[PDB]
Amino acid sequence: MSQVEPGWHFWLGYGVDTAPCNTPKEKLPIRAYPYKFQPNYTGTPGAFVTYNTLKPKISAWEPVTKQR
Amino acid sequence: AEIELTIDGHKVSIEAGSALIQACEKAGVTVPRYCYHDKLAIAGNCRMCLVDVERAPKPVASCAYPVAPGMVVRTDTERVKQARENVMEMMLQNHPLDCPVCDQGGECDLQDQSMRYGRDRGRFTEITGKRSTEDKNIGPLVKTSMNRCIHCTRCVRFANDIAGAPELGSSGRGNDMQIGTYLEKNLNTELSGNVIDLCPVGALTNKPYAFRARPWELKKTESIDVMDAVGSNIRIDSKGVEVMRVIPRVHEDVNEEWINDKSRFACDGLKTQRLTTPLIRVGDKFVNATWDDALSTIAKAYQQKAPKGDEFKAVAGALVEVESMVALKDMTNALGSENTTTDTPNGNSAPAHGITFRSNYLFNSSIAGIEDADAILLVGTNPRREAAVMNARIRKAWLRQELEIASVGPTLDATFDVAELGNTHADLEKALSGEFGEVLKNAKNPLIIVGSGITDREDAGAFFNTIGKFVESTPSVLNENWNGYNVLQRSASRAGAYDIGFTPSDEASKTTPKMVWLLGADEVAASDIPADAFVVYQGHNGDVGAQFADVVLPGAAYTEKAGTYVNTEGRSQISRAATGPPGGAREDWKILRAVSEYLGVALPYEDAYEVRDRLAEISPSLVRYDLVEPTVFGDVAVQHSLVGPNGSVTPSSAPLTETIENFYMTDSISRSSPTMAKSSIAFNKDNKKNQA
Amino acid sequence: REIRFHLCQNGSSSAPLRQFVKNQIGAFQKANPSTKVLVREANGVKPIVFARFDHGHESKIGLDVSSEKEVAERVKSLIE
Amino acid sequence: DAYDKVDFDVPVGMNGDCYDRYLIRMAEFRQSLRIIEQCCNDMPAGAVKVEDFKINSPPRNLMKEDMEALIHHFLLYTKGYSVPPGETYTAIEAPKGEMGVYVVSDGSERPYKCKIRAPGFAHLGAFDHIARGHFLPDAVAIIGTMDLVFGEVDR
Amino acid sequence: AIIATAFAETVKFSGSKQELQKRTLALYRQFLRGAPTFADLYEVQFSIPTIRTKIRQEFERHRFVDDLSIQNVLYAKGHMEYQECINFWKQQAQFLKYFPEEDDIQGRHQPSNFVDKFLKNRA
Amino acid sequence: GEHALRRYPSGEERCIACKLCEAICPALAITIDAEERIDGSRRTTKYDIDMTKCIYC
Amino acid sequence: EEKRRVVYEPLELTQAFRNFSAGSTAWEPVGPGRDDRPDSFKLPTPK
Amino acid sequence: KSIISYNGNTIEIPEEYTKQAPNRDSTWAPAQASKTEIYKNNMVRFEQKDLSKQPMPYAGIELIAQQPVRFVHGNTAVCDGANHNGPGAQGHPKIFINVDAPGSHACQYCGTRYEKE
Ligand code: SF4
Ligand code: SF4
Ligand code: SF4
Ligand code: FES
Ligand SMILES: [Zn+2]
Repeated sequence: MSQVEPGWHFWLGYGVDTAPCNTPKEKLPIRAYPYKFQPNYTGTPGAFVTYNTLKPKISAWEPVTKQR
Repeated sequence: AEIELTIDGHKVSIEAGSALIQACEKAGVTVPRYCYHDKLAIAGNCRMCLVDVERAPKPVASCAYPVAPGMVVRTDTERVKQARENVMEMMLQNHPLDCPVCDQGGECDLQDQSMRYGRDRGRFTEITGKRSTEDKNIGPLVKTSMNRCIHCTRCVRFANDIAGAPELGSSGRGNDMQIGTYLEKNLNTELSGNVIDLCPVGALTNKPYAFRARPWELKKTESIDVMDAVGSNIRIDSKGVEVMRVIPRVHEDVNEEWINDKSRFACDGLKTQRLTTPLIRVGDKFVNATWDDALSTIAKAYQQKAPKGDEFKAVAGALVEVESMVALKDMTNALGSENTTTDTPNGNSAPAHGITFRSNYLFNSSIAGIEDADAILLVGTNPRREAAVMNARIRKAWLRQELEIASVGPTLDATFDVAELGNTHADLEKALSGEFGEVLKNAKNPLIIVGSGITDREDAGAFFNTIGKFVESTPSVLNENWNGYNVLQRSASRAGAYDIGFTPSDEASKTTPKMVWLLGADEVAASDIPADAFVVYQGHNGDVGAQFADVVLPGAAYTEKAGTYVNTEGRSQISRAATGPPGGAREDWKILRAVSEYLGVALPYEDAYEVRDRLAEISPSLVRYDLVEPTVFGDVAVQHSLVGPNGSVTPSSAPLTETIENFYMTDSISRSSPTMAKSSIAFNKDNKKNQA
Repeated sequence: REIRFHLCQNGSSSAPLRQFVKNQIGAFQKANPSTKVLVREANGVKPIVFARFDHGHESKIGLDVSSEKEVAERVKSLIE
Repeated sequence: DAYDKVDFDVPVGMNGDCYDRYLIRMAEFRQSLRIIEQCCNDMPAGAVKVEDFKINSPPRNLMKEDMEALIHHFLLYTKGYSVPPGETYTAIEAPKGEMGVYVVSDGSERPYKCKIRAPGFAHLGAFDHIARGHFLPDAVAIIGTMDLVFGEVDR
Repeated sequence: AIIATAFAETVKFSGSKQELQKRTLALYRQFLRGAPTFADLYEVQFSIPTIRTKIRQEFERHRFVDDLSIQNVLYAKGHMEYQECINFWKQQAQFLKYFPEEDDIQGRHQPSNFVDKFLKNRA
Repeated sequence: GEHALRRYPSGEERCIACKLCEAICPALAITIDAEERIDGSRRTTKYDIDMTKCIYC
Repeated sequence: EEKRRVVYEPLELTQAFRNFSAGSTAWEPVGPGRDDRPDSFKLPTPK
Repeated sequence: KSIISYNGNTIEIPEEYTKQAPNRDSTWAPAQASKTEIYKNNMVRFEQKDLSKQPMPYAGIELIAQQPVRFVHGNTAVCDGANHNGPGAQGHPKIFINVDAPGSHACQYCGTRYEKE
């Protein structure tokens, strides 16, 4: 499972009468970018890894000496 | 002279001639409002304090209805309960749908107010819609979305009357009314950011703290402001690691619920350039090192240099703890050298007046006494810059009563009316005997006010010797119940340091040291330091003081520690710690304890309470917190201030130049914070910051 | 080396010390220009002298004492 | 909840045995189906939430259009709704038994305290008054007809 | 639930300090008698007199309480922990709460002076 | 079931940090920091669900 | 692992707990409210 | 590419993944934490793992900048972002925009910039 396309995955679990090959294009969500379809890669080295999106809270001070 | 009346059965007595809304506050019956404020002029623009009054045809506003005897005040008339829903509904038909992007999410006074008394629905569903308002650029400090404004007038009355920048104003009728200069010019008064605590909606809000947190996430902590001579009673909003913002908690005497601008936006430097680990100089290069290795290098180079006396310079700074300087003085004089000097130029001696007789370095009238002030004169200072809260008190007094101000020295732009006299101590001495020897003798409760910048001048003592004669000569300025000699500091700590006895000797002023101790103290120069000197810095961020150093020590700033501070008034105040010291920083006096331990010095304490008892030993007025005592020694104190620098100081004709270079660039944090860099660039003679 | 003492600004049990610092400072500062005095007060204390020596070691005495010269006896004792 | 307005027989057993406690459960299917027959025929029309926007959310149709609905939609999801002080014990007939709840309102928006009376709590508490003398396979038939789901009893 | 468990007693509050003292003395005798049962039951690593020298010092912790009724709640808690340990009701993981210090010698750099507190800013 | 963040037509992140999702997640699975970005509009810096404790309310 | 059993160590969280009742109005915004006391059992006024 | 792993050792990821986005290489927040900081933080749990099958979620600041700036005949604009196909209430709520100042004005939810003409 989860090797199927989303707009089908709805219909496989019987969300819609009309499979996405027969839907009108008005119900197509218009997108301004291409699509990639990563199914799932659990255990595979393509597994998702996490990290905090933001930097540390307090930046340090860079050492800048001053010859007196 | 007082009036008793009835609010909702509750009989209550209040002083005559007052406002009804204060009687409702005194009775305990909570009445909502939008445009009443205590410290402001009264305008009935908000229409919220509607209330039922016997002998009244219509419900009237409680903010401007004056108190009359035999009054029956009802708040729960069904007409009034109708009226509050009505007015709320009328207000909420041009305020835009910005509740998830507006800054005051939980703090929208309007919003909590509209939950009790608001309608279920709102029948705005018109087609062509609400009004809308221009972006209205003002400055780099105050975020501005005037669409959310309701013209509650609370901004403009304040910046008019008390802040004294009359550039704000109401322009246009009806929905074409706006607030602000329609030049699109830069606002600046030296308490500029105080309007964003004041506009009850998020029309005016905080520009650097724009969207970073949100007032239910916050941990609040009541504490004390520093980098300000008044030490205002503030509240720290912190998420838990960083420091989000500061908001002035209310206090009657010291700030009357206002705060300095630089005090407001200072949290940026509190999180961006901090010392997080000890760095040891290699020779033109610092590397960070083990926290043992730094202090062991200190002990090792002490054994190398061996300052046996008058060669251990100990200097503290502007925002430094009283409790830390106790550890400092204990360490230096168990070490065997009282080379114990301030950061100020001409700080290498005693500050040309008595460390004795606290009156010599404090503010001897009350700050509350400035309401009772008559006619005063500044010397060598800009009290608009230094302690702008004081300037707020000055302008409030000058508007309220009839006063007379003189200004000797630098030509400043006050909010109020100054009267200049000269730019020479000879011009000063001419002015004392010119006309105000009569006026200050005439005046009932005057005072005389002195900035700390004259301590920079080596001719300070004769500068004292004139004024110290005059207080001695006039018994009106020097009576029992107040004392007219009043001095300020540039810091929140040099007053506390002068309580410590943080002064060098005449003998200690002579020898060039070998081992310089930096504790804060940013404004040293290469001239103030010897060549081969051991110059271990102890601070919180990276400034000039950390640039000259051999070893730096990350100490906590004013937020992270349980600080103790003394203002120029003399209030000993606790700074409750809002968070822990970040990275590898520690508290300052705890560092000095271990620095003692790697020498032969044994400090007799290890806790906070034992420090509190040692601090009680130095002065018991500093453990007895935040309670201002007067001085019973007026005349003896002024005379002993006279006798010391008597005659030996020969005053030159040096003009009384400005104490500081810029307001928004000082004290190692306004230089640390990028928001004060961009504040500094926008604020000198610019066409948007000009007047004409 | 230093010295300090503390009164209470209420007129009770520090009044001979109060008049001692009213008068004797102009003589004591000239008698000891090397060391340094300082005065503070805290709305009620016991009147007390703390002096620090040429080590950082300090000494103390509590001044429940009769007159100005009776203060000065304890002060002169406390210096040595 | 219009159990008044819906006709509904109730079964009552005879002995104190587990067989009545079985047969009543068999009967309540037959009863609660008759509930659904008298409900699906007579479902009315009207507002499904409460009428006002001051204890639950406004619908998402009109909160993007009305200024008033936003502040309710925000305060109910930051603060929540404010409750008058007091205390109640409301108990209703769970299919396990009488399930009660005893809430003590601060007057704030958090409940100052809230006890549950889980129904199987006293059922478990009444075990060894009933289970004396019986056999160990008989000590299983006694278990699941006092319905110890154990999500209830401790909490 | 007419009847109790094996060692459980009806709780009852002694009116005098002496009667409380009598009950506590009998209670320590009960712990001290049941102590070799515990090392069998909870399968512990160590020896019986270590159990006994803990049971002594735990009452040494509360020898110096003044009040009657605070010693009454203290006695009731002690009787309940006796009730737990005399049966299988605690398990050996929960039984070994009482010896944190015995099972592991602490580790390097237990902070004693100011400095060892300070170098790890009091742990 | 599992979560996702929608986007606008012509692709914009659609999440402002109103923090309501932080405010009423009764297991506190939501954690957000958010900053004013370059253009001045509010966007989320870090948006984080702890899906160990996302309770599917 | 080394004791081959579970141990009871004092508390350490990954995430510190965050209540949000710090945002709270002091006065309870519910009003006084009417009564339902019976006319028998409240006090008769004098006269 | 090669960034210092706190020890002088360099770690080497391709330039396809020293990116904030497939649409943008540069950061857009003050605390954005560029990927050059992130691999510098924990490459420890990134070794033996694929570089391709992480999100790279097509950041929005590039996509909003190439939408055409609309024009409004009158004074006050309205923004919803709602579709006219979807039978419901979608998009951001009905806020209004004053467009008077020289230059466009982004609707603070949808980011669409409007201009008075
Ligand atoms: S001030 Fe802002 S947060 Fe408060 S009700 Fe208005 S739009 Fe909402
Ligand atoms: S600028 Fe702000 S505080 Fe002043 S009247 Fe307008 S909304 Fe109110
Ligand atoms: S951050 Fe706020 S607007 Fe964004 S998804 Fe969460 S609750 Fe909704
Ligand atoms: S303050 Fe009373 S009406 Fe505005
Ligand atoms: Zn929009």
